[PDB]
Amino acid sequence: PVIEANLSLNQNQLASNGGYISSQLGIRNESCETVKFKYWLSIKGPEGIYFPAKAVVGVDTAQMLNVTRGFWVPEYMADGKYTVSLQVVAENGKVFKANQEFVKGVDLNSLPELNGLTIDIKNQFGINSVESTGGFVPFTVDLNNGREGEANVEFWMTAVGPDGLIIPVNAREKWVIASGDTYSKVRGINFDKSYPAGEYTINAQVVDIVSGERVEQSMTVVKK
Amino acid sequence: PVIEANLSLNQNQLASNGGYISSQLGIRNESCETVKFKYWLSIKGPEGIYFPAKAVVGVDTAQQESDALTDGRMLNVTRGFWVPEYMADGKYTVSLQVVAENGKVFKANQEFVKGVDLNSLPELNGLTIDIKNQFGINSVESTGGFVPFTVDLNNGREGEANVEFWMTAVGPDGLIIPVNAREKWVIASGDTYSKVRGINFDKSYPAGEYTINAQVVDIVSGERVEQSMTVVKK
Ligand code: NA
Repeated sequence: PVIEANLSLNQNQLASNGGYISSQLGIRNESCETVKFKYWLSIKGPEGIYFPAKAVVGVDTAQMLNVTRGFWVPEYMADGKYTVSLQVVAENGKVFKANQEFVKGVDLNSLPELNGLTIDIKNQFGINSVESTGGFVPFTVDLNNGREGEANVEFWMTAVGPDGLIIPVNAREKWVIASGDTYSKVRGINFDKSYPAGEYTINAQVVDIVSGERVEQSMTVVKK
Repeated sequence: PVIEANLSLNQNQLASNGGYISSQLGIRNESCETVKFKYWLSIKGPEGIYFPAKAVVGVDTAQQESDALTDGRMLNVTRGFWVPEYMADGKYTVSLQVVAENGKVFKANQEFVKGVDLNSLPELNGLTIDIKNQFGINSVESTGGFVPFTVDLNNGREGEANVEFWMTAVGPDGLIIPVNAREKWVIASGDTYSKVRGINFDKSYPAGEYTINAQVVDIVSGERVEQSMTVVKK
C-alpha cells in the first residue's frame, strides 16, 4: 500500500561464461502520506553466493522512482539459478521485495538435473505463507533417472529460518535408482505455533554420490 | 533460564576424504516449572550446504516431536553423522537447536573443519583472508547501531593475486543488504590489502539475526572463499 516495488530484467538466460544483465527498478508510493525509505539490489545464487549490485540509498519521497542498474555475472560463478531482489525498507519498518530470476549455463524452463537425473521439487499447492498459530506445507519430490545407467543419489531437506534456525524437513536418504525409474514422494513440514515468525527457505539438496555433484532447490515460506 | 543447551563433538578436524562425527547433546531445564520443547541437530557448511544430522535407511516419515523436562532435569542424548568426501573442504558449524513451547530459541554450536587446519585463516592457495568484527560488537539496539569490520588479505604467494571482494548482510525477511560493493584488487607478493568497512543498521531494519557475509574470489583460479559473522538486531 505505502510502497510498490517493481523489477524487470532485460535478459533471464546467460551462458556458462556469464555476462551482463540490466535491470529496471520501479518504486512507487501510492499512499496518501509522503514516505521515507532505503533501497538496494542484491543477488542470491547457487553454492551460497550472495552479492550486491546496487548499494543502500536513503530516499525521502517529499524532497514513483525509476532507475536502471546493471551488473556483470562472471564465468567463475556457478551455473544454475539466480534470484535478483529489489528490496525496500520503509521508515516504518515495512519490507517490500520485487524478485526476478535468471539462469547461468542451464536452460530456463528445464528441470534442474545431474547429468540426466532430473530434480523436480515443488511447493505442492503454492503455499507461500502460514499463520502464526501454525500451518503445514507439503512438497513433492520427483527424482527421474533418464540415464542409461543407475543413479546413486543422496537427498535431504532443511528449513533455514529466523534466529539461526535450520529445521530438518527430510533426513538424509540414499537411493540407487535404476535407469528409467523415478524416486517419488511427498514430504511436508508442520510449522508449529512455537516456531518464530519470519522467512523460511525450504532447502532441498540432491547429490550424485558417484560424480560428487550437488544441486539445490530453494523455496520460500513465510510464517506470519 | 528455561533451557540451557550444550554440544560437544568427538573431533573437530577431518581430512578431505571426510569422516564421522559423534556428538553429545545436553538440554537442561534450569527453571522452576516443567518445560515442553522441540530440538534437533543441524550442520551448516561451505558452498551453501545445510543438512540435518539425521540419516535414515529408507523414506523419512517422522515429524518433529516435542519432549518435556521436569523442573531441574536434563536430557543427555547422543548423535552421529557422516561427512562425505564430496562435501566441500572448509569450516562447518554444527548446531544443537531447541525451540521451547513459548517460542524461545536456544542454541549451542561447535565447529569442525574438513581438509584445512584448525585455527588457520581461510585461504586461497597462499592468499590469506582475515576478516573480523573489529570491536566484538555482537548486537545492536532496535533503535539502531553501526558495526565496523576489519578486512586484511595477506598474499603469501610468490606472485601477485587478482582478487574480487564484496560483503553483504543476509538478514531476516529475506533481506540481502549490501555492505561492501564488489571491488577487484591486485595484491603484490608479500603485500597485505587492508581496509575497514562497517554497516549501519537503521532503526527501520527488521529485528533478528544478520549474517555479515564476506566473499573473496581469486579471479584467475576462480576459487571463492566465504567468511561469515553474525550480528543480531534486538
Ligand atoms: Na552407495
